[PDB]
Amino acid sequence: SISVTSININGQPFNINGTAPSIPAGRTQPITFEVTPASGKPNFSPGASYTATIYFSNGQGAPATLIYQG
Amino acid sequence: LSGAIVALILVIAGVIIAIAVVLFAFGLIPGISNQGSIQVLGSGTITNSTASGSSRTIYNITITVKNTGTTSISVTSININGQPFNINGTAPSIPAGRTQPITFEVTPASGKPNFSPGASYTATIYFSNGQGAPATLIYQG
Amino acid sequence: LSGAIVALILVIAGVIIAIAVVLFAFGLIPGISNQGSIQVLGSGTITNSTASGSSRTIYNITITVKNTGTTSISVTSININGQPFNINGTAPSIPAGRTQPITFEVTPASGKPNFSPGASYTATIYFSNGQGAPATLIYQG
Amino acid sequence: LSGAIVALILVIAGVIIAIAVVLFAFGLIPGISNQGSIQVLGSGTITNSTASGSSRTIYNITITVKNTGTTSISVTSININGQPFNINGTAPSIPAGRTQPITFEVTPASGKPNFSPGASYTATIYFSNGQGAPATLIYQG
Amino acid sequence: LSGAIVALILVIAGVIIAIAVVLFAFGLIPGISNQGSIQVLGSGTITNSTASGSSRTIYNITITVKNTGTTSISVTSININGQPFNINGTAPSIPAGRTQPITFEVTPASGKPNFSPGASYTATIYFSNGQGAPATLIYQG
Amino acid sequence: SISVTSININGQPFNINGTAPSIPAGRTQPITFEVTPASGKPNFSPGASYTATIYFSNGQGAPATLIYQG
Amino acid sequence: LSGAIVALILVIAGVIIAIAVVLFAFGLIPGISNQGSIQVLGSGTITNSTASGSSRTIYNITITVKNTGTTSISVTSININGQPFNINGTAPSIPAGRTQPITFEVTPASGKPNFSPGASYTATIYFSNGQGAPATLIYQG
Ligand SMILES: *[C@@H]1O[C@H](CO)[C@@H](O[C@@H]2O[C@H](CO[C@H]3O[C@H](CO)[C@@H](O)[C@H](O)[C@@H]3O)[C@@H](O)[C@H](O)[C@H]2NC(C)=O)[C@H](O)[C@H]1NC(C)=O
Ligand SMILES: *[C@@H]1O[C@H](CO)[C@@H](O[C@@H]2O[C@H](CO[C@H]3O[C@H](CO)[C@@H](O)[C@H](O)[C@@H]3O)[C@@H](O)[C@H](O)[C@H]2NC(C)=O)[C@H](O)[C@H]1NC(C)=O
Ligand SMILES: *[C@@H]1O[C@H](CO)[C@@H](O[C@@H]2O[C@H](CO[C@H]3O[C@H](CO)[C@@H](O)[C@H](O)[C@@H]3O)[C@@H](O)[C@H](O)[C@H]2NC(C)=O)[C@H](O)[C@H]1NC(C)=O
Ligand SMILES: *[C@@H]1O[C@H](CO)[C@@H](O[C@@H]2O[C@H](CO[C@H]3O[C@H](CO)[C@@H](O)[C@H](O)[C@@H]3O)[C@@H](O)[C@H](O)[C@H]2NC(C)=O)[C@H](O)[C@H]1NC(C)=O
Ligand SMILES: *[C@@H]1O[C@H](CO)[C@@H](O[C@@H]2O[C@H](CO[C@H]3O[C@H](CO)[C@@H](O)[C@H](O)[C@@H]3O)[C@@H](O)[C@H](O)[C@H]2NC(C)=O)[C@H](O)[C@H]1NC(C)=O
Ligand SMILES: *[C@@H]1O[C@H](CO)[C@@H](O[C@@H]2O[C@H](CO[C@H]3O[C@H](CO)[C@@H](O)[C@H](O)[C@@H]3O)[C@@H](O)[C@H](O)[C@H]2NC(C)=O)[C@H](O)[C@H]1NC(C)=O
Ligand SMILES: *[C@@H]1O[C@H](CO)[C@@H](O[C@@H]2O[C@H](CO[C@H]3O[C@H](CO)[C@@H](O)[C@H](O)[C@@H]3O)[C@@H](O)[C@H](O)[C@H]2NC(C)=O)[C@H](O)[C@H]1NC(C)=O
Ligand SMILES: *[C@@H]1O[C@H](CO)[C@@H](O[C@@H]2O[C@H](CO[C@H]3O[C@H](CO)[C@@H](O)[C@H](O)[C@@H]3O)[C@@H](O)[C@H](O)[C@H]2NC(C)=O)[C@H](O)[C@H]1NC(C)=O
Ligand SMILES: *[C@@H]1O[C@H](CO)[C@@H](O[C@@H]2O[C@H](CO[C@H]3O[C@H](CO)[C@@H](O)[C@H](O)[C@@H]3O)[C@@H](O)[C@H](O)[C@H]2NC(C)=O)[C@H](O)[C@H]1NC(C)=O
Ligand SMILES: *[C@@H]1O[C@H](CO)[C@@H](O[C@@H]2O[C@H](CO[C@H]3O[C@H](CO)[C@@H](O)[C@H](O)[C@@H]3O)[C@@H](O)[C@H](O)[C@H]2NC(C)=O)[C@H](O)[C@H]1NC(C)=O
Ligand SMILES: *[C@@H]1O[C@H](CO)[C@@H](O[C@@H]2O[C@H](CO[C@H]3O[C@H](CO)[C@@H](O)[C@H](O)[C@@H]3O)[C@@H](O)[C@H](O)[C@H]2NC(C)=O)[C@H](O)[C@H]1NC(C)=O
Ligand SMILES: *[C@@H]1O[C@H](CO)[C@@H](O[C@@H]2O[C@H](CO[C@H]3O[C@H](CO)[C@@H](O)[C@H](O)[C@@H]3O)[C@@H](O)[C@H](O)[C@H]2NC(C)=O)[C@H](O)[C@H]1NC(C)=O
Ligand SMILES: *[C@@H]1O[C@H](CO)[C@@H](O[C@@H]2O[C@H](CO[C@H]3O[C@H](CO)[C@@H](O)[C@H](O)[C@@H]3O)[C@@H](O)[C@H](O)[C@H]2NC(C)=O)[C@H](O)[C@H]1NC(C)=O
Ligand SMILES: *[C@@H]1O[C@H](CO)[C@@H](O[C@@H]2O[C@H](CO[C@H]3O[C@H](CO)[C@@H](O)[C@H](O)[C@@H]3O)[C@@H](O)[C@H](O)[C@H]2NC(C)=O)[C@H](O)[C@H]1NC(C)=O
Ligand SMILES: *[C@@H]1O[C@H](CO)[C@@H](O[C@@H]2O[C@H](CO[C@H]3O[C@H](CO)[C@@H](O)[C@H](O)[C@@H]3O)[C@@H](O)[C@H](O)[C@H]2NC(C)=O)[C@H](O)[C@H]1NC(C)=O
Ligand SMILES: *[C@@H]1O[C@H](CO)[C@@H](O[C@@H]2O[C@H](CO[C@H]3O[C@H](CO)[C@@H](O)[C@H](O)[C@@H]3O)[C@@H](O)[C@H](O)[C@H]2NC(C)=O)[C@H](O)[C@H]1NC(C)=O
Repeated sequence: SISVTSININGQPFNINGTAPSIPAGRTQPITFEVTPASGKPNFSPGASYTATIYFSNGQGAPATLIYQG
Repeated sequence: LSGAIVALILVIAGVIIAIAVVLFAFGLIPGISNQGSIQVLGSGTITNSTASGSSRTIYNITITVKNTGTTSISVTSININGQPFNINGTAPSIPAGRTQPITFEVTPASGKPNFSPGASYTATIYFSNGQGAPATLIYQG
Repeated sequence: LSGAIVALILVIAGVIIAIAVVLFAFGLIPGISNQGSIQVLGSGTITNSTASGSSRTIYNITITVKNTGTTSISVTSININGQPFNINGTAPSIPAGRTQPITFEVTPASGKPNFSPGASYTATIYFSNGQGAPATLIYQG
Repeated sequence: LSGAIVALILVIAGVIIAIAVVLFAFGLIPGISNQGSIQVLGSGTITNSTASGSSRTIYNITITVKNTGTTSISVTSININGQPFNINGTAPSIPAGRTQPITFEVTPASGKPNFSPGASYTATIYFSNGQGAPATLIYQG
Repeated sequence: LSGAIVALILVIAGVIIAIAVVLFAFGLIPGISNQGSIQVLGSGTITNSTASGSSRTIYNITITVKNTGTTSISVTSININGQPFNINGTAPSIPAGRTQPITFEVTPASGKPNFSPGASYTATIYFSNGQGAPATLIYQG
Repeated sequence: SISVTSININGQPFNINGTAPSIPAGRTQPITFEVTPASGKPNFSPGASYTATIYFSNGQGAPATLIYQG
Repeated sequence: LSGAIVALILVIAGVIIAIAVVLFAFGLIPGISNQGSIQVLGSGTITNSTASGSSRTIYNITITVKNTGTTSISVTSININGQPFNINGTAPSIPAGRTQPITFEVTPASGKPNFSPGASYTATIYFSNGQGAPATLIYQG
């Protein structure tokens, strides 16, 4: 089982609010988690797509695309 | 001994980063769709809207916009006749799935325009989804 | 004497561990390099499945799909017109080497869509491979 | 004895440096995003801005720029028609998340341009995030 | 001594595995790069095949088709006037290098068409290649 | 002289039916051998490309593309 | 004792070889540009050049060619309107940096073509770069 530890979105660092989700071994899931900007504030536009990097307890990170819904 | 142990770490890391980059390339694809959400319907109008003797020329751009996307989208800039214009006050937005006459105030950023009553100007309107749309605007006076 | 016998042990052990890591690198190749994919053929269709004033809107999605791999693979998500959708019920599994029209039901994950009868929407279907395919779906009504 | 003790140190150091390099490769990834922050909207304008009889030709470049990034970004250079230009005074900056008509003074670094009234010049604008953007500029006189 | 012999093994094994991947890349070329296609020549025709008040409407489709590839290829779907149709019975297979009038029967997949005698409909035929061809069909009655 | 010891097609294990084919020293040649799926039931499609990794008596594995004909 | 000295030499040599490989990667770039040294510009002409009812029809291929490379470059082969053709004489060659008319005699490689006065035919001329340039020849004879 491995958990998220940080996310960076559109270049900006974010902190996970509350307990970070843990993903069980061998499993596919939609995870959901809350985040706050670490410093500054973002300028997300409805329907725009942002490159993000999620970092896991492995130290491994994954590039991702997130679409801002509103 | 060291070299083989190092090569093993870098092989496994190579597989992990390569797969993550391939998944990212598949993961981009949904974002591309939204670049086409807006289209501009018919001729719009430009109208001189400033008060008498005011320091700033301010015009009024009315256009029908259609939003085929799943999110609200806003006008971010307009280029008229080759001139960039600044958008005054709050940008207008068009709701998801709707078609509406949209109205906004603009002021010229380069020089001053010399619009002629009943003359037809090609604009390009730019929207918050990162899209440009060609438009025709008729100056009303 | 000692230094030379130890140097020889570490030469021999170096050969052994280096060859073990080289054989491991050859052993990765089958897992990382499976060719072939789910291919999506022609346009699909979206149809309103929602009935009897139900609280959740459900859509049929029908599309022709060709599995060119050697294993059965299933749909896992679809994104349509930028919006994410969940598969309702059990997702369809496409047998190895086979071409089929698949049909599956979907609900919007959040918000709601604004499909127009006869309009064409870009969609991305994601399979159990993590591979996705861009597709065009025409909304039927 | 010595050889085995040395090999042990170099094995453990090998693991540590290899892991640190793998973590660095994952740690680079957020920096790549920022290379796409800017885009240039519509035609800009060039205007001759120098005073009568002055030794230096100085032009005025007005363009709409959109910053989708999370930080302020500034214009660092412009190349017009294939000529490099120097940027005079302070570089302009566009705030995080905003779309603005941006204006700056430039002077030619190679030879002199011979801009023609109403003629259209392809430029490339370069920004402090390390990004180039193609632009069209119309010379106003 | 050990470190250098291990470095040399990993140089040699690196050459071997790199050349193996380069030879694999050359080995992909024939499968990914088959030239030539089904070409659709002139207009086709749609004719009402439905008889005796049958519950399902069936249409003849006749069109001239030229296979410029080296393998026999079959139709798999047609879309006409935006609407999907299923091939009834066994789909026709077009021999390599050959020009033929093919004829096949089709039924609407969902809904029903509104063909007008003498009107021309844009259609897309999809072949076993996954390749499709736009076509014009004239409805005969 | 070096022989095919095992083959994996598109990630799946496969068994050489007959005796193993063997290629003499210094030779370049066509090599042909009969093979069966080791587990399950694959289904190849005409003109589609499948990777095979062929493993030789060196322990060496070579990736190859096979195009299905049948 | 030796293991550390060997590790140091291979660390230092690793830096040298990695930098050398990076420099080699750039050093290819001016080289590969020569792949596009030739431009064929304007319309060319093709003219009957044979005499006295001789057994070979021979033609006049005149084109204007610009060589941007640092070596003299020659016509290796020509294909006219899809058909193979053989240069009768020795190949024409265009010096480095020159723009000039180039003229050469050519014969059909197979069959018997028949050009019509004032009609336009494509030729692709293949140069000693392996580069092919399409050109239009107008027939004169
Ligand atoms: C970040 O994580 C906190 C837990 O790590 C979480 O605390 C919990 O808060 C909920 C209720 O929170 C509501 O009210 C607060 C004001 O008190 C708002 O800031 C917040 O946004 C919510 O509207 C409470 O039921 C629960 O017991 C708390 N848990 C713990 C362990 O303290 C924060 O709420 C969360 N921050 C946000 C903004 O959601
Ligand atoms: C997400 O929701 C937040 C709460 O509604 C909102 O923050 C509030 O924003 C207003 C002013 O910010 C303006 O700019 C943002 C740009 O994203 C607009 O979305 C928003 O409509 C306003 O025009 C501020 O006065 C108020 O104090 C904020 N409240 C909080 C909770 O901080 C965010 O703006 C909104 N979007 C983003 C990208 O975070
Ligand atoms: C920019 O032009 C807009 C288009 O006319 C306008 O907003 C619109 O308002 C009109 C109605 O305007 C009349 O009626 C109001 C009373 O309801 C009076 O205040 C005013 O004097 C008018 O003659 C409406 O029909 C239209 O739909 C609105 N906009 C849209 C969505 O098209 C603005 O007033 C104008 N602004 C300036 C400063 O010129
Ligand atoms: C928008 O309306 C303004 C008045 O509501 C008007 O200002 C007046 O301008 C006139 C003269 O207009 C000419 O000269 C100006 C420069 O002075 C040009 O920009 C303009 O295109 C005309 O060629 C002036 O006599 C008067 O004092 C101004 N004020 C009032 C109360 O009348 C703007 O000129 C007008 N702009 C456009 C484009 O029509
Ligand atoms: C480079 O061009 C700029 C674009 O015009 C300009 O800055 C802009 O200033 C204009 C307003 O200029 C007029 O009004 C001021 C009085 O407010 C007078 O000083 C001047 O004589 C003008 O006719 C403004 O509309 C525009 O938004 C500004 N820039 C932007 C962000 O677009 C500079 O003045 C000019 N510099 C030179 C040396 O040419
Ligand atoms: C989406 O695909 C479903 C199968 O995956 C399909 O279910 C089948 O429904 C048919 C009957 O469907 C008719 O009636 C419904 C209303 O009940 C209409 O919405 C529909 O358009 C048809 O007119 C039934 O015979 C069959 O046994 C069902 N099979 C399964 C596996 O459920 C849905 O009908 C289909 N939805 C639409 C709108 O086509
Ligand atoms: C698919 O069918 C759904 C069931 O009939 C329908 O949802 C119902 O819609 C009405 C009002 O939504 C309106 O807007 C949609 C736009 O798509 C129109 O198609 C529809 O005619 C109405 O004008 C709502 O009152 C009712 O509660 C909904 N019922 C459910 C099951 O949610 C959808 O609207 C329809 N289309 C789409 C795109 O999902
Ligand atoms: C989403 O998938 C569910 C299975 O994963 C499926 O449950 C099955 O439902 C059918 C009958 O469903 C009808 O009635 C319900 C209300 O109870 C409606 O919401 C629904 O739309 C249908 O009209 C039942 O025969 C079957 O046993 C259920 N299977 C299981 C495993 O529970 C849901 O119906 C499906 N949602 C929709 C909207 O189709
Ligand atoms: C920008 O404006 C300057 C004046 O504000 C102008 O300087 C004048 O130039 C004219 C003649 O211009 C021609 O010749 C010059 C070389 O002398 C060329 O660079 C230019 O493109 C024209 O072909 C001269 O008679 C006069 O004395 C100068 N000064 C004034 C006060 O008029 C610049 O030439 C002008 N640059 C451009 C590109 O328009
Ligand atoms: C190599 O090209 C350089 C680029 O032009 C040039 O240095 C530049 O000098 C120009 C200005 O040159 C003009 O003005 C000076 C008077 O100030 C005259 O001496 C001369 O005749 C010119 O027409 C300057 O704009 C530019 O910024 C300088 N260089 C840079 C940093 O771009 C050199 O003169 C030239 N050298 C040779 C031998 O060709
Ligand atoms: C669509 O193509 C069919 C062949 O793929 C063809 O079947 C042949 O039919 C002919 C006789 O057709 C005549 O009679 C039917 C009514 O029975 C009319 O609909 C039709 O227009 C003709 O007047 C028969 O001799 C032949 O053996 C059949 N061959 C096969 C392979 O079935 C259909 O007739 C054709 N439909 C139409 C409307 O032309
Ligand atoms: C769609 O394809 C079927 C074969 O895939 C074909 O079945 C054949 O049918 C013919 C005779 O069909 C006639 O009668 C049926 C009613 O039984 C009508 O629906 C049909 O339109 C024809 O008038 C038969 O000789 C042959 O043996 C069948 N072949 C097989 C393999 O079953 C269907 O007829 C065909 N549908 C239509 C509408 O033509
Ligand atoms: C799978 O491998 C077997 C050995 O590697 C091979 O055995 C050889 O068989 C041939 C003759 O086989 C025929 O008869 C058998 C029944 O006994 C059939 O199953 C088969 O299809 C053939 O028709 C024999 O001459 C030879 O000596 C055998 N070799 C050895 C080493 O014993 C099988 O033939 C092979 N399977 C197939 C289907 O070829
Ligand atoms: C697939 O491989 C089978 C053996 O690996 C082979 O069966 C053996 O067939 C040969 C017949 O000799 C011919 O083999 C093929 C065509 O059959 C040609 O490439 C070749 O030049 C010869 O003409 C037979 O002698 C032998 O006993 C069979 N079995 C063994 C154990 O050797 C199949 O023929 C082959 N099929 C295809 C389509 O390639
Ligand atoms: C086709 O190419 C030949 C070499 O590229 C070229 O040979 C040259 O010939 C000229 C003189 O040729 C005359 O005489 C011959 C008979 O021997 C006739 O066929 C021809 O039409 C001319 O009348 C000679 O000076 C030169 O040295 C030769 N070059 C070489 C490299 O040997 C042929 O002339 C050419 N065909 C034609 C029709 O010109
Ligand atoms: C077609 O090209 C032939 C050679 O490629 C050429 O024959 C050679 O002719 C020249 C004569 O010199 C003249 O060439 C043409 C007109 O004849 C003019 O463009 C050019 O300016 C010269 O006036 C002769 O010296 C030479 O020996 C011939 N052969 C070779 C191998 O060079 C034809 O003249 C030419 N025909 C046409 C109509 O362009």
